[PDB]
Formats: sequence, structure tokens, C-alpha cells
Amino acid sequence: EDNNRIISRLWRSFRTVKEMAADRGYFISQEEMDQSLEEFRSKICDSMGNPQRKLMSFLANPTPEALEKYSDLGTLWVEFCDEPSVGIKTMRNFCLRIQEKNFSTGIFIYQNNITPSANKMIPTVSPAIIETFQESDLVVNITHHELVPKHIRLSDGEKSQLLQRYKLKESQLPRIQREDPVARYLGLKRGQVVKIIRRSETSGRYASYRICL
Amino acid sequence: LIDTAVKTAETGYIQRRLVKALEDIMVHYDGTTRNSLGDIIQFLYGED
Amino acid sequence: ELAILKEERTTTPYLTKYERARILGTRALQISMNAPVLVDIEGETDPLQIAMKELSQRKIPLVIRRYLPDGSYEDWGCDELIVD
Amino acid sequence: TPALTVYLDREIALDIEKAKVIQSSIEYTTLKNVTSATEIYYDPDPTSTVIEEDFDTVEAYFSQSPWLLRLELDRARMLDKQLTMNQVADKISEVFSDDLFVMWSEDNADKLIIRCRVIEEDQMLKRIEAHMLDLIALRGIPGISKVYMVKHKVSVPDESGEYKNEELWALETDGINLAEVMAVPGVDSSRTYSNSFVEILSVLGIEATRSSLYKEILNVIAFDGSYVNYRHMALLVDVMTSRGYLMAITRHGINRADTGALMRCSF
Amino acid sequence: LGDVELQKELNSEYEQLVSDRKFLREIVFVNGDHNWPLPVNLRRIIQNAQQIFHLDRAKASDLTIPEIIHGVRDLCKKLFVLRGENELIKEAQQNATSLFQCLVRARLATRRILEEFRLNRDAFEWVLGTIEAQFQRSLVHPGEMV
Repeated sequence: EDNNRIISRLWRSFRTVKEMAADRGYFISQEEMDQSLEEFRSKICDSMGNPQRKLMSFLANPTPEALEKYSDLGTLWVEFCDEPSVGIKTMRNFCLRIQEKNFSTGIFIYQNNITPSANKMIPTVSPAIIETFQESDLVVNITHHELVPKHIRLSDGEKSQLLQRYKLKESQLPRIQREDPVARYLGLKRGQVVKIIRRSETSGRYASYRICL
Repeated sequence: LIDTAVKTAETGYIQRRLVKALEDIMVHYDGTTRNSLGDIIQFLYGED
Repeated sequence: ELAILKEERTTTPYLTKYERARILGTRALQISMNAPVLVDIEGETDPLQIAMKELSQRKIPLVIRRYLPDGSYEDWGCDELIVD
Repeated sequence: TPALTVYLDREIALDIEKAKVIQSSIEYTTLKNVTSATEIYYDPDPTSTVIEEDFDTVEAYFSQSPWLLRLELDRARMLDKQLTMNQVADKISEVFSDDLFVMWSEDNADKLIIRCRVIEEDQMLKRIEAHMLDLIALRGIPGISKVYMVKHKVSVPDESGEYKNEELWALETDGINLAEVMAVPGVDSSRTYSNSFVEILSVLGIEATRSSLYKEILNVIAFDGSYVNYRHMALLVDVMTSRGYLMAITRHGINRADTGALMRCSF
Repeated sequence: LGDVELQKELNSEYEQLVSDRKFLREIVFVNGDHNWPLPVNLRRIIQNAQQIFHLDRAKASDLTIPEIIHGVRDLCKKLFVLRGENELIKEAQQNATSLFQCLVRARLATRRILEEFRLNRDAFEWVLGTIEAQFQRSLVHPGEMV
């Protein structure tokens, strides 16, 4: 019924989030991304079938390979909003929980919206960095659509060498909006450089660089 | 007749706009395609 | 600084059409205004023809200075450039 | 020309009936379509009605302000969209809870009538009637006027390694809603494409926007039968989106570039 | 007949072709269209070589398979596009000539050469030199206001 489709959507979103966390460099248990739908139902859906959002938050940590490749990839916290709507109090307490738990990166997921006032104080938790993603926006993973190619972030050494190669300035490169949906998905930040390899009908494998704004 | 008469001017305008847009892009020695400022649009013209 | 040493030159060694045309015109002008000729003239009184022949023999004393996008340049000799 | 090309599931792409079901699901038929008539009868008695069209039916179903909002429906539309009237009553219930009592006739009755009773009010009844005719959505993603059961042919590799044609069903639509449709069950969410590259930028990021733009330009030019070297159109698109946002080719986008003044002035 | 040191070279090259077919067929061209613009036509060079040396009849080839595969492998690394020793330069060089190298291998396979073309040693040398020079002239020059 309506509840069933709602749970299916929630599970798909959870899968999307887990895969996202995996891609950025943070380890997860393998079966977890393999988590089936009905075990999700039992794990989260109530006796009546209603979900338990607080029962969804969890933690992840950098894989050692990514951890050594990217120096700053610190502990990631994830969490789902219980309230169908978001207010200042919710974001205040969430920021306090992030700060006390001391997570360099945190992610918030709502259902309807975020009051603009709350959005205003979002960047006010530095150096801890926070982000939000609507649930519906995460139903289907975009990086798995046909047209979208695969973005790859660079290390400081990699990007520095690249710029040394062409004898360039950081502004001189093509630019990708930090609010670009893929940029959000990869948690892009200012100054980073993501390399995109593209299916080129004249050389097959064209490697394209970009910088973020 | 009317269709031809209308179409000619519009095509001319569009061609003018395009030519003005790309007028500065050229191919340097490094093999990268940059406009005047130095922005790089293609690292290897046409990807080949 | 803006120059780059001949050991590490990276630009193509073939002579591009534009370089061909510019060198030909420059030399033919110089030739046509009392500049010395580095090869023989038999019947081709046309300074442009003299320049074409002289290039064909790789006997033209001109150095291309190519400018890199950044601003650095490198020096190729018309002698060394592989003329197709 | 807003249009979507929706790829169905491999099973459903070869399945005509499930294609029909999926299309019917996506199609955004609202209660306005199904409604046939709307008449305001003043029923002073809440316990019964003075109208023979449903007097027997409402009386048999039985066992506040008296203004009654009575509307008729067209049997053909409900049966063709496969949704029954009781579902219409239920949907009215969720949208408006209990401010209007929904008394519903039976399909065996010639006129399918849903009754609404209000809980200067004469104009308010007509205002409710108007807001009802419009702001209730029964089924389908918003923004989809119609959908087409387009058939498709595609080259498919075969067991031996050859490429063999394979007829596959598909859905084409008028109306663009990219983000919402991919989450509709029964549809391949990794391939679906829209003709409005603006929504491509909005949803599937920039690179997808580049590819969709190029495909659209190529289709436009090549429809007649012409052909252009790919590198040129590639250069055009990759300049169009070098900065990361659609640098629409006009005075605005070109001049909004931070290049030399002498350049943008001349244009 | 029955040798192995040749069988290993042949196996390596055949695996290279298998990988190339998988890559192209599954990444580049999804539908199956195998007609595309590419630089330096080959069929013409092949038949020019045929004519230049009168390569009809069933005269036996005097060309060793190892020489053929050695030249082919060497050729694929000689198609200069960017000249410089940075790693990134070399990776770009590899990326550029990907489909052109795929075409070259698709044509100059040992079976193809020995049977359909029956080239000799000098004929093969001329083919390789011709492909090299023709590609090298087929570059976009600096300064083109593309």
C-alpha cells in the first residue's frame, strides 16, 4: 500500500546514502549495501510498518587507502530527521550533537524542507562541515544514470602536478558549480579538482578536468 | 516565397551571434584550446 | 626564464603551415629588398620562388620563437624544423 | 515541445500489459477529467434528499448546514482510467478529511454521484466546488498531460556476438518532470532522458547536460539528412558550458563573461 | 607448426584484440555502428602497397611473425601527439590514439597480413612508414582559430 511504497522509497534512499558514503572514501560493511528490503523492513519499520528514522543514523570511517590518499578525510556522521519539517531548534541540537561527538563531517536528511533561518546558520559550525539532502532527491543515484560519467577527486599532489603540467592558474580551468548535484553527492569543496573521463567518439577515453566553485 | 524571405534573415542573425561568441578561441602549441584569457575549453582539440 | 632550454624543448618539430607562410613572406621580402641569397638562382627571378627554393634546401637563417600560453617561449631553428 | 522518453523495465519493455499499467499509473489524470456535472441542490433535510436521481441510493446507503454540493461523473472516463468511483470518494476524503461528507452511489446506478455537504455560505459552496474541480490529483506524476505507448527498435548483441534487432515498448510523454519520474516504479531510472537540457542541468548535473545538449543539436541538424563533423559541435557545446552553467548565446551570457571590454562591447 | 614461443606472441596479441573488442563494443559504441571518421585511411595504403610490389599470385610470404608483431607493437607507441616526458603527457598520448590504435590493430593482424595481403618484408616496412608519416601530417596545427 502507501506505506509499502513509502518504505521502499526510504530503503532506496538509504541505499543511495550508503553508496554515496562508500564512494567518498568511507568504509561500510559489504552486506550492508547488500541489505535486503525485508530485513530493512524488520530492522526499521514498526509493528504497524511505520519507520523509525532515529533508528537509521549511523557512522562510517575513512578507508585506509583513501585515508592516506586524502589527508583530511575524517569521521563522517549521518542522520535522518525525525520531524517531517525542520526548525531552528532541530538544527541547533543537531549541530551541538555533531560538535560534542566531534565529527569533522556530518550529513542531515529532511523530508519536506529547511526553514531559511536554519539554513542561514548552517555554515556556522566550522571547522566541522555540515550538509543537507532532501530525501526525494536521493531516491535514485544520479551517478548511475546513463549520461552521467564518473567523477574522480584528486589529491593535493595530483592537482598540483596537473596544474604544473599545463603551467596554469586555478581559475583558468573549467568550473563546476559547488551546488552541482554531483558536486553535492561527492561533497565537493572550493578549490578541489575532479577529473572526469568521458566516452569520446574520436578517442574513446577523453579525460576532462574541472575545478569547483 | 514568404517562408524563404523570413528564414534568410534569421539564419544570418544566428550565424552572426555564433561567430561573435567563439571568435577568440584558438589552438595554442600545448595542444589545449583556450580563449583569450587563458581558460582551457578542450585540453586536446576535439579530443583527438 | 621565459626561454626554455633546447634539451627540454617540447613543441612539435614539424613546420606548421603558418610558420611556412610567415617565413616565406619574410624571407622573400628581405630577399626582394637587397638581402643576401643563401642558395643559387638560375631562372627563378621571383623573390618568392627564391625563398621557396632556399627553404627546400634548408638554408634559411631564421629562428622561430613560439610563445607558450603562459608567456614562456622556446627557440626553434628553421634549420632543425622538419619541413614536410 | 516538452517531451520525455521513458525507458521501461526489460521485462515490461517486452510486456505490453505491464507497459499499459505503468503508463496508466504515470498519467496525471485529475478529478477534473472524470467529473461530468456539478449542481448545487439545497437539501434542507440532512437525513434525506428531495431529488430522485439518488434518493433511493442515498436512502439505502443511510440504513449541519443544509447546502449540498452534488457532482456527476462520466462512467467512460473512470472505466478507461481503470479507477473506480469509490477511490474518488476516498481520495476526496484524504485531501479534505471531513469538511465535506462524501456520500457515494453505486456503479450499477446510471449516474455515479458523489455528494458533499458543508460542515453567507452560498458563494462558499461554489468556491469549494471550484477548488475541488482543480486542486485534487488522483494518479500520475504532476505535469504530465499525456503519455504515449511508443514502440522502439534497438540493436542488441546476440549469443553468437552478432547484433540483432529487438522490438521494445516505451513511454513518451508531453510535459517535463525529470526528478519525480525516475522514482516511479516500473521505469529504468538509469537511462530516462528528457528533451529540456535545463532539467538535465537541474537534476543530472552538468556533464549529463553537456551530452544532452550535444545530442539535441545533432538531432536538430541531422533530421533533414545533413551531417557535420562532430568536433565542431563538440567545441560549441564545450564552450557553451565551460564555466559550469548554461552560457546562453546572447548579449547577456557573452557580455556577462569577464573577458576584455573591447570584446563584449562590439557584439 | 606446433611451436610455442610463437604461440605465446600470438596469444598475447589475440588477447589484446579481445580486450579491445570488449572495450569498444561495451563502452564506445553501444548500438553497434562500426562506421566512423578516423584519421589516415588504411585500405588505401594497403592496396597502394599491393600495387607498388605486385602482390598478387600465391607467392609465399618471407616475413616472420615476430617481426610483424614487433613492428605493430612498436608503432602503437610512436604516434606522437604531445611531446614530453611528464607522466600526464604520456597518459594523454595514450588516451588520444586509443581508437586509432584500435583501428590499426583491427587491420594489421598477422592472419590478415599473411593471407589477405600477403605483403613481403619491405612492403610491410613501407606500410608502417607510410602510416607513421601520414598520421603525423594529419594533425591540427597551432594557431588554427578553430
